[PDB]
Amino acid sequence: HFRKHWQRRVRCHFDQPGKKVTRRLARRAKAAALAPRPVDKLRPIVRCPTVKYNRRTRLGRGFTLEELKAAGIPRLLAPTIGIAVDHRRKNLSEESLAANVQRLKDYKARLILFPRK
Amino acid sequence: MKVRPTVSSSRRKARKAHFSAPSSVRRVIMSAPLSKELREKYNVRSIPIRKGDEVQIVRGAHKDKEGKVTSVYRLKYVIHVERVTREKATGQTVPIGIHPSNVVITKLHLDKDRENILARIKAGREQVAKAKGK
Amino acid sequence: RELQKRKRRSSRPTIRMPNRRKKALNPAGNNIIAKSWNKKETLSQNYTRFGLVAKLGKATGGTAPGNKALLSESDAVPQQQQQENHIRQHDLELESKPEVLRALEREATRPVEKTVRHQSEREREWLQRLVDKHGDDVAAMARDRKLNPYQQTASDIKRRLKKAGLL
Amino acid sequence: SEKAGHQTSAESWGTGRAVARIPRVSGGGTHRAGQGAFGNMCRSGRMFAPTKIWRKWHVKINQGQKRFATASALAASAVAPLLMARGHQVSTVPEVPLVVDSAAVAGDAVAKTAAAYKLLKAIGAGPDVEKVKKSKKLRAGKGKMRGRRHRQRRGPLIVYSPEHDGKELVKGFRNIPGVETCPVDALNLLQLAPGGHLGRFIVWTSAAIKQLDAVYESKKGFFLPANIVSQADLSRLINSTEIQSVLRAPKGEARTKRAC
RNA sequence: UUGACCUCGGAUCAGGUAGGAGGACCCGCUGAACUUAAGCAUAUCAAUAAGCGGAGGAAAAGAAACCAACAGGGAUUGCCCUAGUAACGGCGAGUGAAGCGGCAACAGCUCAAAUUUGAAAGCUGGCUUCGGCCCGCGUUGUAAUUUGGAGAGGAUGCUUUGGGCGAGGCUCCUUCUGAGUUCCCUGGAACGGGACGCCACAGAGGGUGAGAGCCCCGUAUAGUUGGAAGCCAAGCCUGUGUAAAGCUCCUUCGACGAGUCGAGUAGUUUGGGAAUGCUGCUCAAAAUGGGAGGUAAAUUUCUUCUAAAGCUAAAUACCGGCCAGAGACCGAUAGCGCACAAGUAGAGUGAUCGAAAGAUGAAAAGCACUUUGAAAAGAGGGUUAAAUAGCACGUGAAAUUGUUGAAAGGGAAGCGCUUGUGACCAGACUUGCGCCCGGCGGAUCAUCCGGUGUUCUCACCGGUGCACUCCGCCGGGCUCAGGCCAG
RNA sequence: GGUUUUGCGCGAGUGUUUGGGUGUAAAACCCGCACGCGUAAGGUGAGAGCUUCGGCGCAUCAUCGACC
RNA sequence: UGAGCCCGGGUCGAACGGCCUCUAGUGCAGAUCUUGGUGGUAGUAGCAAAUACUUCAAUGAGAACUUGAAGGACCGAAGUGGGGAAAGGUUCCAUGUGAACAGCGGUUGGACAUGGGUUAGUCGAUCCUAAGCCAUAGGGAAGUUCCGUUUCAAAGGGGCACU
RNA sequence: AAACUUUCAACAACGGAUCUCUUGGUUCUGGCAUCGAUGAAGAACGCAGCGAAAUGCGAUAAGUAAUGUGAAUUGCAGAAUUCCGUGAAUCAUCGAAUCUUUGAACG
Repeated sequence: HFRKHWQRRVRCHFDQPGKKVTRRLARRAKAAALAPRPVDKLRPIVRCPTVKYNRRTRLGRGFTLEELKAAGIPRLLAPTIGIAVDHRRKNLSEESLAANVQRLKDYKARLILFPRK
Repeated sequence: MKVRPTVSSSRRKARKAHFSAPSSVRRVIMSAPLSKELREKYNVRSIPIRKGDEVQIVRGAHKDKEGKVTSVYRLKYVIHVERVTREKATGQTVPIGIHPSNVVITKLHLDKDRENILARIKAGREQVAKAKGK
Repeated sequence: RELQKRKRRSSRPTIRMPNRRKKALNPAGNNIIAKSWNKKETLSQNYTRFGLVAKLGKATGGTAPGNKALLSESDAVPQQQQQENHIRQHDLELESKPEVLRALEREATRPVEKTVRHQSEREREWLQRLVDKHGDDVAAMARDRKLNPYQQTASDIKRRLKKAGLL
Repeated sequence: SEKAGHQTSAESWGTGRAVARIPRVSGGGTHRAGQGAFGNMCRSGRMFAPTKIWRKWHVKINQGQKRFATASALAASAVAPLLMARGHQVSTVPEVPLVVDSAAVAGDAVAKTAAAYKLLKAIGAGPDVEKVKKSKKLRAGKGKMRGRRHRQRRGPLIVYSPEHDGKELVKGFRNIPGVETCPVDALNLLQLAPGGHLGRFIVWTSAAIKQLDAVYESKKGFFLPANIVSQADLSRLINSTEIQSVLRAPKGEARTKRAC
């Protein structure tokens, strides 16, 4: 399968340990700007779409507006306290609503919120 | 070993920088040790060499020859000390070049600028001596 | 390539770039994290010592041992199991351990100066002229027009009176 | 360089001229004009099979193989004949799995290199240290102009527990030539078997020895391998009373008499 | 007659901006052939090379007219597998994705469609005494509010604020910070060897008349002087206007992009005639609408999104730019064409083509002076450790040449086996062992007794041992074994 | 990228190195979820070997077999 | 056995080798091979035509081919003369050298080195237009740019006035 | 016998191999984003006491100001520097300047 000019398009990854150090220093950099805060936002727990992966579960993009309201978190405050919000996703069942409400409640119990200025 | 990433242990880069140094960097390279009497007086080990300094040669074929420095030839990394000379064919006295690392300074040409150099080196030696002690 | 050769022949100095970075690698300032941060340690190692979490996501890969920083109803409703249309918006109502975490708990629960908001001078005269003609009958001041040019509602005027001091 | 040997304009002169059919540089006012190019046989040409960076420099070894080899290297370090067979001066030290007190090795005292040097002569690792010092000499060949100026012998390896000993060991050592330092949580076969030769002299701490059984228990997907023999002493196995009572009488001696 | 508005002009008018270079990576346009299919034309090469336009430190893409058929996912980008699978090709040469999943990184927003109408609230200039003065743009619409998993407006009750200084801090350049030139010998010169030390969070590297941790620069770790620019910031002054903002509720409303979708046709492209995308021409839409899917399930039932306006960091690329660090790389016919006054000298009308060429010595100390020669140079003498290092310069092979020494040769030389002559050589041998007589110098003789070790019965050490025993040396004699050729 | 044989590790499993976590920092050490490939009943002639010397009989061939 | 290994003697001056593994741009008599150097041929082929040279003296280390004088020849104004245009660029002059070049030599040269030399109101350029060419107005082309030269261009001169 | 041709040795030639060296190349990795009408990249002509080239500079011309260091440059000549100083230097840094003719090139 070498009918094209593969010799002029060939990528060797000798910077594999170098880019690992660059990525770890980028993670360290955002831990210095946001010193007590985590370097990641909290993400919802969703079910994988297809029938091959129905039984397994993974992290989704952001919390729905309805599960954010039931947990007691206002909309305009959630990005300010480290919670991802997805306006596209929908609940569509009580099972997806209850798991994310419990996840938001557990984040609230472990949260220390500093009083503004 | 080396630790800092700005340092280099490359042989060609070290040799390029030595032989292509400016005359200001060449002055620091041409430094000579102070004598034992001067070392216990100023708490200073070595100083860059000077036109008015008095030196004693301790290495080479002109060992134990004592005289006053007459020239600091920074182009060929040599100093010229008085009366340490050789004769050409024509009976003309020409001076022999001695590296400052082969001589020891026995008297200093002192101005206000040298006195700051002895002071600044002396300050750091007792800084760490107190740091190592207490 | 030819420009690089031109520098070697030229008697122009090589402009050495100092190793400056866009983003800093250590916290700075006078706060609890910057005083307790260790430069020689890593992000997870520092957050272990602080007692906080660093990554809220899934644990990708294996960690060092002990790093602690990488994380009856009549109506059948699941929300009543988790219960403890308006909520607070600008804050949240909340209810053997490392020293940095204890210091952060004291800074969060330290009492805050109120910085109360007063009313303007012209607002005080407008409320004073309203009481001087109508006493405390807020329904009459709402229906007034010369002394209430904006048709402020009696519920709103009563709220401004209570802030002012005169009922 | 991918363009090396190809930065020229050359064509073959033909097949009828009494010269070799090699491409020659066109022109006419230079030494280079009419000279052969574009060949591995030619001066200033292109060498056969130009070296490329996609050459598979790194070798993938199974993690089970690595842990087997590291376990075999640790076993050979407990063998005192294998230490002498490598080139280590092990004659003045007792208990060839050397264990030193962690209390004698943790703190600011051993952080100074004079106490690290004093500790090595006290336990018996002294002559190995002076062996490395006296063996430093210039390297034969072209490696001197390529950053590898000198070479010397290897010395003892200090194995410690980073949690219990306190990481200041590395500063106390690291200027004594030949002496290397290594945590018990990450052992290196490049240090354990230098050059592929087994039996390096290792100085352990009391904390590292107690932690060594825990770090081999935590290896997931790996157990300590079972040997294909039970007793490696063939002398006891052959000259046992079980084998010899069964044996049939010898047909001959070690050397036989010439008959005719 | 005079004056507005509209359109169109002039000015070396007041103030601005564009062009070219670079182009490694990036965004477009245009676009081959060799090759393979052992020939070749579909196909492949290749949506490549060459040509043209346009940016940045990244560019581009980007917040669904998406994927899917699920218990659902949720902007874009990149890696891993998906997978040589689906799909399309005489179902040849072959071409060749994507969804899910695991990671890296994540951030959301701005308009048009609504009248501020109880007050164009907006902005460009240019005159300033720097605070505010006019000239205008603009109602054919500049501010505020709103941008469809929304929103407005009323009511209602809680909850939120704004500016200006600023100690100090973080980056980055900067001064300063360890220890032998100790004693002998070789050497022109120790940086070599022998002995005695010392420092080490420094035994990386380089220089110094030879291999230097301690002669010198640097090297390690924390501090410590002085300075630059960004950003953060403890605190300290003030604030304000019936000013803005978030939510809640509802007997009130809720505007969403057209020569654009779409149909027909031609060309090109794709794995992709439900045309995969794109472009030209002809015709040319809609409002419980439109787009893409699922479905034999009984009629287009169900699912999921809103196109024709716009912005936006990171993870990704990088043969170029300013630097920095490295290599199981090459070592002057090698490595870039170029280690050198190399894209130089030279060649061509021109586009373009394009070399060869490193090394005295530690230091020029690069032959003073004399002598011969017209001169070049030569010989003495001198410099050096070395003129067997004379700038025709480190070492100095072979081809080929000269001189001296030895030899051979009546139409080839060279080669194999075997003597001989002549020249020149390596070995071997030089005496060792034992025994017996004497003569010297000494008691590590046998035994026994104490400690120690070990192989637990063997040794060592100290004493006893005192001299027909033990060990050395010398002087004789005898035996054995000793080199080459032979009878 | 296929394929045959030899050595090695583990073996119904095997593969750490996409990535993450440490590090004395391109090394070495450790590992989460997925993913690639594979996996989810004998007789007689015999027949190596054992035998208490009566018989037991591996793998596999000829054949008879049993099942998908 | 062999590929080879080791030692002695001379030269030379700064690094090198044995052993076990690892690694590769790893082993040459040929390729009308590549680059560089060197032979026999060989002191050989050969060093033309333009008729032609000779004597004395000077210079010089050295004189057939350097100079002076004197004899003998020649170009014969359609020149072997005297000047320019184009082109070249210091070749012009003086002094000094004789390493290389000038098929022999050289004291000579258009060779090398060091100095010097070109003086304009009137000589040419500079001003004018010729055949022709380029902008500008417009119009094509994806574009680098092409057509277009007076073309449906607001295209430029001059004067007068009791203000 | 010599000469000539051939063989071997020694020394001397021709030539530049081998060995050792390397301020060069080649490849990989890391930090950062910075040309031009305020006239770029490129082309030319000038500038040093004694320079042809390479380098630097532009009629303020192998350079001026300012800052730092602290006593040179060097092939030769000449001044220097009073050396207890606004201060040498073919020094370094660099925030102010000068900046010939062209070239996008613009009467």
